[PDB]
This record gives sequence, C-alpha cells and structure tokens, in this order.
Amino acid sequence: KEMVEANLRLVISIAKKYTNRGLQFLDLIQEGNIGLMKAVDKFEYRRGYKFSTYATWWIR
DNA sequence: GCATCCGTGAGTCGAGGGTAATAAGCAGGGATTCGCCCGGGTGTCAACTCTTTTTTT
Repeated sequence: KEMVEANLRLVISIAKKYTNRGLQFLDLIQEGNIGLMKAVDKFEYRRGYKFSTYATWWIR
C-alpha cells in the first residue's frame, strides 16, 4: 500500500494523454490505479531498476 | 433581525434536413460459428378393391 501510494501521481501523467475517447478523467485515473496496483506485485531487481519503467507498461 | 446567495418562469401553430473527431502488439488456452451430410418425418403420386344411383335392359 505504501509503494502504490508513493507512485500514485505517476498514473496521472499517463492518463492525461488519453482523453476525450469516451471515458471520463476519474474513470481513467481509477483504471490506471488498478493497473499500477496489479503491476506492483511483480517487481524484482531486473535490468529496469526504476519502478516507473515497469509500471508505465502496465498503466498504459 | 437583516445581509448574502441559489432554485423557477419566459406563447403558439407552422417550416427544415442530413451530420461530425483518437487509433500498440503478440502468445497461450477456450467458446462460437459456418459447411456437408445422413436422415426421419411431411408431401405428391402410380395403382389395387367395396357402394350404389341410376342409367341402361
């Protein structure tokens, strides 16, 4: 929960690009939060040492 | 006891006729759906036997 709350503002930058496509802003933010919470479960010390590099794919 | 801020209203019949924009990718496994075909129940016909109303004797 702490890790998903620390990177909560990262999804707002990705959700801003997708707009006026049939979904409101809050719904897109909630979907991005779902994706981020689903991506935080699997994160090891792989080639990508930044959590954002692995979370952006799941959020998108 | 007053001053400031948030809802309702606006006639009625007629014409005029349709609209419009963003845009990842691929691997696994199931549920769905379209072609062919055997088939058994529904139709469409050759073709064998009682009854009888006269029409003939």
